Amino acid sequence: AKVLRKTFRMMVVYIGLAVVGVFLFMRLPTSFLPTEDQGFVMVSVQLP
Amino acid sequence: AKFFIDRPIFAWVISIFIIAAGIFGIKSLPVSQYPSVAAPTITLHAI
Amino acid sequence: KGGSQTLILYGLAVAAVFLVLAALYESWSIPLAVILVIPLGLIGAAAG
Amino acid sequence: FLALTLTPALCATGFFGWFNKKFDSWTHGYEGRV
Repeated sequence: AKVLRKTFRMMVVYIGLAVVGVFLFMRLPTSFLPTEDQGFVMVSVQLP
Repeated sequence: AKFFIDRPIFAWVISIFIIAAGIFGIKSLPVSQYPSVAAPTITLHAI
Repeated sequence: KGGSQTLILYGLAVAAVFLVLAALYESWSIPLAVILVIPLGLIGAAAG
Repeated sequence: FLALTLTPALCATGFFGWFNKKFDSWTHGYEGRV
C-alpha cells in the first residue's frame, strides 16, 4: 500500500535496481564451465 | 471461429509465431532453384 | 567464446513470453507488466 | 488457417460511385443473361 501511494518514486528506485542489475551483470567474468576437481591431475615433462 | 474474431490478439500471436518461423525459414533455406533433379551417378577413371 | 550469442537468446525469450502472455491474457498491457519484472531477478543473480 | 485464425481480424479491424452504379448495371444484366 505504501509503495503504491508513492508510485513515481517506486518506479524510480525500480529503474535504479534495473540499471544496477545490468551493470553488475556486465562486470562479471565470463567462462565456459568452471574448472572443477576431477579425479586426477596431469603433469607433463619436457626435456631439453 | 467467432472466438477468434472477438480476441484478435491471440490470432496475432499465432500469426506472429508463423511469420517469424517463415522468415527464419527464408534465412536458413538453400538459395538456388536447381535441386538434385537427376539421379545419383558415379564414374571412375584411369590413365 | 559462445557467450556473445546472448541477445538472440533473450530476444527469443522475451518474445516468446510476451506472445504467450498476449495469447492467454488477451491484451498487451499485462505482458508489459510482466516483462518489466525480469530485471528484478537479474540484479539478484548478479549480486549473488 | 488464417480463414479460421487471422481473417477474423477483418471483422476485428464521387466518381467511385459512378463505377458502383455501372457495376450494379452489369450484375443486373448478368442476372438477365443467366
